[PDB]
Amino acid sequence: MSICTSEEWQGLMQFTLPVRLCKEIELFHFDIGPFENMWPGIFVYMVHRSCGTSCFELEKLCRFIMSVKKNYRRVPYHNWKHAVTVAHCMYAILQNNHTLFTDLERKGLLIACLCHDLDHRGFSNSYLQKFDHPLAALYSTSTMEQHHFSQTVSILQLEGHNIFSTLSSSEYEQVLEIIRKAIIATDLALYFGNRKQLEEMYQTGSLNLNNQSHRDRVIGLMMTACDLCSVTKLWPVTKLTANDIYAEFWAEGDEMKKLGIQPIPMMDRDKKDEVPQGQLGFYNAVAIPCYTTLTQILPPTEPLLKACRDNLSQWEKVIRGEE
Ligand SMILES: COc1cc2ncnc(N3CCOCC3)c2cc1OCCNc1nc2ccccc2s1
Ligand SMILES: [Mg+2]
Ligand SMILES: [Zn+2]
Repeated sequence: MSICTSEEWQGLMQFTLPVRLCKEIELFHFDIGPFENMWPGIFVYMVHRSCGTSCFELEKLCRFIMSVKKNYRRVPYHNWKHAVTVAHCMYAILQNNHTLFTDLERKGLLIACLCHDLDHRGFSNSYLQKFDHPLAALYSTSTMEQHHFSQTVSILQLEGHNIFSTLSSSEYEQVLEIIRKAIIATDLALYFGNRKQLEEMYQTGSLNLNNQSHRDRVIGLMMTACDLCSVTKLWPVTKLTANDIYAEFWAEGDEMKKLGIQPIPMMDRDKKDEVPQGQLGFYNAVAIPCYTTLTQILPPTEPLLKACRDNLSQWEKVIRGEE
């Protein structure tokens, strides 16, 4: 477990957020990218606004973040930057649907978004299973996603890092099930079944938000909506984030080609030309259905569907030779 330092903690505790951002952060389309030095500060602020100021002991909270950052590897996409990106969309979702959720779910989900891809190796579940990796042996399904929760807990157990010190064991075991379910749900393999049922719930008007099974499903989707939110940004930010993604995908494809095995077209850098078409398929199969059903259940999240459709037209244009 990579532990943080004190001068990192002393610099972050004396962090104001510039007043121009105070308005900007609240918006769904907000792009954190240009404020790398402000991300630990931006997450502290987001936790502060959603769960209240005096919620976590700020010594611990600040300590928890910089070790979360240290336990993200340097890889093209699934990194510290990504985690904070995913955390902001959740902040925006939670802010615009506040009383729909509870202290422990808001505190739990924001942390879980920040922790949701901890120590990602730039490898998908297919790979790790296809080559009998240690992690795939210990976790048969949702392979990385279970390791992420395993890692999330390992950080909480560290010296003065347990930000849930002031929770009763009841609350503490409640909050770890919110986090675990949320982190497992980011496994896209599960989303498809999750979204299918939530649409059938929604269409035959029987979703009840204080029905406990529906909460975990609705929260399950929210994590997918947060994980995929590069598609909900402005067009240039999306084109740039798609590169970061494919650079991780093709990295994974190179390793296959060293082992003498054809990678899937998504992970072949020698199929760059199909990128325009491949995004279109993901947008129609995954993204649009994700944010349509979310907007249906939480109407204040409509700007996610809005911007998703904007970036669908852009990929539609790129295939139609008008980039
Ligand atoms: C915005 O994009 C993505 C975002 C993602 N965010 C999270 N998880 C993902 N995956 C889902 C897949 O298993 C690993 C995890 C994501 C996949 C994405 O790419 C869209 C798919 N691209 C394709 N490019 C090509 C190129 C040639 C032929 C076919 C295709 S399909
Ligand atoms: Mg993941
Ligand atoms: Zn993720």
